[PDB]
Amino acid sequence: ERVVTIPLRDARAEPNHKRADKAMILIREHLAKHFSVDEDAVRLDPSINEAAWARGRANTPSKIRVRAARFEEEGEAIVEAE
Amino acid sequence: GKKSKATKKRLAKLDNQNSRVPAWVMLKTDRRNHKRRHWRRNDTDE
Amino acid sequence: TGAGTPSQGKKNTTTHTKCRRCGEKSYHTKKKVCSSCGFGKSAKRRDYEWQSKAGE
Amino acid sequence: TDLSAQKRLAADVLDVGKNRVWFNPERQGDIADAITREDVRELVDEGAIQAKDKKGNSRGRARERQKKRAYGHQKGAGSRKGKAGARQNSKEDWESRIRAQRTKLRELRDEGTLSSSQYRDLYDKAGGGEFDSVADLERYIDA
Amino acid sequence: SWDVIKHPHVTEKAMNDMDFQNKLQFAVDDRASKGEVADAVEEQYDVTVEQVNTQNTMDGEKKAVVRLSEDDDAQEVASRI
RNA sequence: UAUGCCAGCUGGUGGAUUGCUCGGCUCAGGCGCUGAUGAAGGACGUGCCAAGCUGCGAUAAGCCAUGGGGAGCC
RNA sequence: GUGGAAGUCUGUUAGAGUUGGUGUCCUACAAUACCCUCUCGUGAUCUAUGUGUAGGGGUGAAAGGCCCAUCGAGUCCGGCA
RNA sequence: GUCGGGUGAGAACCCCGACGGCCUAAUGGAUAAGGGUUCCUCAGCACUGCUGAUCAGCUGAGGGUUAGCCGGUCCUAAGUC
RNA sequence: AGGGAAACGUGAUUCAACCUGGGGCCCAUGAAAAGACGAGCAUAGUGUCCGUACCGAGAACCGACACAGGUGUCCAUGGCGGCGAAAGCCAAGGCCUGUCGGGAGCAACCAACGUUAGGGAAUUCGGCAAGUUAGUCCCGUACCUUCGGAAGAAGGGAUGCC
RNA sequence: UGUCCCAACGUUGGGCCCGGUGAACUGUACAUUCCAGUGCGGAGUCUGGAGACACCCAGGGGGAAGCGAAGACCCUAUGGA
Ligand SMILES: [Cl-]
Ligand SMILES: [Cl-]
Ligand SMILES: [Mg+2]
Ligand SMILES: [Mg+2]
Ligand SMILES: [Mg+2]
Ligand SMILES: [Mg+2]
Ligand SMILES: [Mg+2]
Ligand SMILES: [Mg+2]
Ligand SMILES: [Mg+2]
Ligand SMILES: [Mg+2]
Ligand SMILES: [Mg+2]
Ligand SMILES: [Mg+2]
Ligand SMILES: [Mg+2]
Ligand SMILES: [Mg+2]
Ligand code: NA
Ligand code: NA
Ligand code: NA
Ligand code: NA
Ligand code: NA
Ligand code: NA
Ligand code: NA
Ligand code: NA
Ligand code: NA
Ligand code: NA
Ligand code: NA
Ligand code: NA
Ligand SMILES: [Sr+2]
Ligand SMILES: [Sr+2]
Ligand SMILES: [Sr+2]
Ligand SMILES: [Sr+2]
Ligand SMILES: [Sr+2]
Ligand SMILES: [Sr+2]
Ligand SMILES: [Sr+2]
Ligand SMILES: [Sr+2]
Ligand SMILES: [Sr+2]
Ligand SMILES: [Sr+2]
Ligand SMILES: [Sr+2]
Ligand SMILES: [Sr+2]
Ligand SMILES: [Sr+2]
Ligand SMILES: [Sr+2]
Ligand SMILES: [Sr+2]
Ligand SMILES: [Sr+2]
Ligand SMILES: [Sr+2]
Ligand SMILES: [Sr+2]
Ligand SMILES: [Sr+2]
Ligand SMILES: [Sr+2]
Ligand SMILES: [Sr+2]
Ligand SMILES: [Sr+2]
Ligand SMILES: [Sr+2]
Ligand SMILES: [Sr+2]
Ligand SMILES: [Sr+2]
Ligand SMILES: [Sr+2]
Ligand SMILES: [Sr+2]
Ligand SMILES: [Sr+2]
Ligand SMILES: [Sr+2]
Repeated sequence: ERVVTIPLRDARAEPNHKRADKAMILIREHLAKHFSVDEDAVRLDPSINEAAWARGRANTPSKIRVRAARFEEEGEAIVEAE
Repeated sequence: GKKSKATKKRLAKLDNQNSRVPAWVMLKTDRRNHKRRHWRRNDTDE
Repeated sequence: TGAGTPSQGKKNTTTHTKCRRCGEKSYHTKKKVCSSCGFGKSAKRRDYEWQSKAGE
Repeated sequence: TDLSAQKRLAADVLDVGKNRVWFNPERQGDIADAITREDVRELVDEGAIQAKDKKGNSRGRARERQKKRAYGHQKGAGSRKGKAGARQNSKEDWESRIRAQRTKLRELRDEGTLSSSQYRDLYDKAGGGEFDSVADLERYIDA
Repeated sequence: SWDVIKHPHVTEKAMNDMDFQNKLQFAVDDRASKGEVADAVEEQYDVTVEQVNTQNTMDGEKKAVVRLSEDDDAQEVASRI
């Protein structure tokens, strides 16, 4: 378990009206990588969803501090806002 | 629309004819309802 | 307005209906005349020699 | 589990739009067994099924504007969109004025201040649009 | 000569009408009137008919909803057939 | 030696071919009117389960009589 | 000043229509469609249903227009191989 | 649309919640014509569905339309027999 | 009575519906019939027959289709806005089915579209396309004219908030 | 005033790669062509040379006198209207 700061500047690569969506993806990929786990095993707590969609589908925050934990036999992660 | 009593009887009959060939008729004849109609795909008379 | 597809949408009038006399859906409910058997027009049944080849 | 039918019954029993009925997430199983309307009312009392509140537009910002305007503000040239006669109907305004002038003249007469003949002269002049307002009429009466 | 009563119409909705409203439901000849349905029912089960509502069904038949008097008991009537 | 060409082998696909015929086509002989005593035709019903065909008509794949027939039938 | 006329004006009110883009489409969403622009919008107005006029005949403020995707003579079958 | 969750052998698109959105003469409510059971329930996914499908206007089986006072029914219109 | 968890209001303005009047127009004159009223009251009995589901449309209708087309009526008084049944935003209500998704800062090229220095129609058959102007108030307004008009001519100024 | 000088950068949807779904047009045969010539005088296929290792992706369309339609022009028919 640790606190990490995820940069979401790469969402700008996707069309503007769909940034929120790409954000939620970048977040899952970042945790999967930095916690050495499969993306399928990463669980994003709704708190994170709401943070990214706060300004609608086109206005994503440039970064987001997220608190994630790693455990269990198969290896999974649980993440949330902070 | 407004259906008369007679129109209604005919519509009902058509609905009944729209059933399947009973399973036993299958065994007995040892192996289709050629008149199977659909309300949308088809058009009834009148 | 085209005579084709767009003009087909206006068609919701009932004309030809099941005929009391012959059972065909040819009784014109506006004319009250069957185009198939002649009901409403003649006591005799509608018939014509041109409904078949001349020598048959 | 599929609760769309239950949503329809709930909207009816709660007398609200389907979009406002709320089903407790932790009780999908019980709501799913709800077959009858009675089963629905039962769950309603249990609070497992509730009706979200409907909104009403706030009129606060409108009320402030109404005040400023009733006080004569926020109606400068830059705030008008309609033609003058559209902002105030002229025939309608004349009806207001002429009636007020005739009521005035009618009161002065029964009161004794005006003789039926002085009243006539003024009444006919009012009808000819001689006075801009009641005050204008009074000012004239005072010679 | 066609008969008035064809057979009891037995369905969930029919039973409710029987347990809760003292009503019996019948499939009847569609040429029969409400009055002819009342008479026939009284003569067949020796009961007193109070009201009869009819409906020409999408099965090509006529359904009748016969309410008996408080003197009779639908549940018990239908239960003897 | 990949992509691939030609012929064949095993297996498909397809339904030709051969064989078969409850259907046709044509000829010949016999026969020949029905209906208000409501015909022909149609509609809707009618079966334990019954959608189609056939039959039948609220007595609804059937009722009665006489003769035939026969240990099966629905 | 009053009054409120008008085959009157503005108007994507409803509603009717369609100047240009020679835009989009052109094995289409569509055998006549889509978008913007554009015209009419109290009248010779628009519109629903009912009803009448039938083929060398209708109907036509006339374009040989229209009479069920068909018209300088409809459609079907027959004449007919 | 997205995040969680539900059901299921199987879930991007079947259901719940949250967050995010779309429609305001309509993408809402009642209806005429026309359609004809498409309505409701249960069980299903070979068929139909611009992908998938546990879903459905699809398949199987049942069920559903209750009137003295709402229509028809009555009257007559252009006009028809 | 009913309904509501509860309270279970009182006044006012503007007033669709509905009611009732006044005026004007016609080389145009705006149905008929059944029926009803006229013509009281009690109690009782009778009131049969047919329709009744559902869709009513970017999937239930017509268009071969779950077709961006076509298809009548009433909801024309929900809030802000403003002249407004206009735009834009928002309720009630409906929907995420104008139903395939995943991925590449996602190249060329195409469809829609934003911004372009200086020049300013040189482009082109042609200013085609795009743009310029714009609402409201004040000032002011030519030729011509059938005296109606031309006219919003043109041109000039103003516009928020407190 | 990006119509133009003279084009640039950006936005959204496609285009490209991946999963699933999955047509049509067209097809005498052969076919890697190019330059000349020849030929019914407008040849990928004949002749002479030149060039040419096979396969695949993307592209804009030079050629196949490309595909689509038994030329709507013209003439001819002891044709039609
Ligand atoms: Cl009705
Ligand atoms: Cl008055
Ligand atoms: Mg059924
Ligand atoms: Mg289900
Ligand atoms: Mg005036
Ligand atoms: Mg009834
Ligand atoms: Mg008409
Ligand atoms: Mg669709
Ligand atoms: Mg520039
Ligand atoms: Mg030039
Ligand atoms: Mg222009
Ligand atoms: Mg030719
Ligand atoms: Mg010629
Ligand atoms: Mg000639
Ligand atoms: Na149909
Ligand atoms: Na029955
Ligand atoms: Na004979
Ligand atoms: Na059968
Ligand atoms: Na005057
Ligand atoms: Na145009
Ligand atoms: Na002719
Ligand atoms: Na308003
Ligand atoms: Na889908
Ligand atoms: Na430009
Ligand atoms: Na080419
Ligand atoms: Na000709
Ligand atoms: Sr259809
Ligand atoms: Sr026209
Ligand atoms: Sr159209
Ligand atoms: Sr019509
Ligand atoms: Sr006749
Ligand atoms: Sr004859
Ligand atoms: Sr049934
Ligand atoms: Sr006008
Ligand atoms: Sr106008
Ligand atoms: Sr043009
Ligand atoms: Sr344009
Ligand atoms: Sr075209
Ligand atoms: Sr007006
Ligand atoms: Sr035509
Ligand atoms: Sr012929
Ligand atoms: Sr399967
Ligand atoms: Sr349904
Ligand atoms: Sr008033
Ligand atoms: Sr209803
Ligand atoms: Sr509706
Ligand atoms: Sr539509
Ligand atoms: Sr809402
Ligand atoms: Sr789908
Ligand atoms: Sr800028
Ligand atoms: Sr020029
Ligand atoms: Sr020039
Ligand atoms: Sr100015
Ligand atoms: Sr050679
Ligand atoms: Sr290409």
